[PDB]
Amino acid sequence: GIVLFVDFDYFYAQVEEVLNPSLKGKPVVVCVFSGRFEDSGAVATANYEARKFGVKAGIPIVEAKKILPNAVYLPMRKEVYQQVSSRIMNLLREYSEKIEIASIDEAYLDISDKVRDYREAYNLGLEIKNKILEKEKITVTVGISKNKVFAKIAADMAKPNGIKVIDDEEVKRLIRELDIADVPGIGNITAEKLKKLGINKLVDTLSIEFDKLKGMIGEAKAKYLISLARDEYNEPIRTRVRKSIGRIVTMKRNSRNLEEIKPYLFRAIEESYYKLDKRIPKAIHVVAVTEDLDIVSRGRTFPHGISKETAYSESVKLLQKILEEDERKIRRIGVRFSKFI
DNA sequence: GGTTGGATGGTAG
DNA sequence: CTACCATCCAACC
Ligand SMILES: [Ca+2]
Ligand SMILES: [Ca+2]
Repeated sequence: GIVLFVDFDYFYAQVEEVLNPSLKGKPVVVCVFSGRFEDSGAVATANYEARKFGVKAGIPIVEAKKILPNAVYLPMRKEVYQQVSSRIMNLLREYSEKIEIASIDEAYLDISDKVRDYREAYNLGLEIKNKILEKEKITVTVGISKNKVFAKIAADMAKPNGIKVIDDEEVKRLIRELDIADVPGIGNITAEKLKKLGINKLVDTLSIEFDKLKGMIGEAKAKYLISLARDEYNEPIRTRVRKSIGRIVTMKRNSRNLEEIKPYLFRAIEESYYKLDKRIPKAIHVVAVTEDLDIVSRGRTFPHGISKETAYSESVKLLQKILEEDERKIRRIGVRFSKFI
């Protein structure tokens, strides 16, 4: 009946500002340095000082630095970030046990058991915001509404250190006036594909045939946006189990030579097993990105869990199969584990 | 309809 | 960039 969603503001860039106060009120850019050349890699997150001028997540470093020399570029630290994140989800757990952790910086709380209306929800939302800022020193945004999507949207509306309630009549005006672009779970690839055809707002999805929408953007997205445009979305705050853990690393030059790829592949296995942590996958996949960024996978499922040395030995054979089947040089190599027990 | 195989495609931090 | 998931096109119990 009532959902409370929490989103950590510019999370990666914020931990850095808290750990290292020499940085605040300044542009701060968290990067992934691929490993190849100088500036090799992409922006992973950026504070709002860096974002006003187009330095945002996804873009390359050599484009961020030409759009802003100036700023503070920082190697990513997912361990450090994950530490803080685990602690914050633990606080949130005490306000309600029904919690959907959707990612390192997002969570959904169903509070239809703890409050009576939205007014009691807003009070609780400020309270959670205040405890987090006191214990961790992190500003967060809270969205409140009737289903998950509208709680997230409300947070998207309030973003930098904000709180927002989207009640019932506001939900209805949003269906007619909200762009498809601003819908959680709908990226710029889908938005602009629909944009071409005049599908601009959420209500427009109810003006088009289902197979026409399906044949354009696929199954889930078609039913998803249709539910929402009618107001028939209210799926439960379900727990999230990771389906797969894998690592990919970039070589310093393209190679079709078995013995030269091996060191990188083995370095992926080590870090991947690190991440599994007491989990035991029944299945494994090797991923190679070739010369012209083309993706090739071979994997294998087992009637038992895979030991660390079995992976070494099996991953070598899956890399062989790729090399006999594809005559192109490989540029990045990695492994994926799934079908846990 | 279920498992398992492999392919680009998409969303997000 | 990296991480993780989805979509689809396939064989076959
Ligand atoms: Ca987020
Ligand atoms: Ca299928």
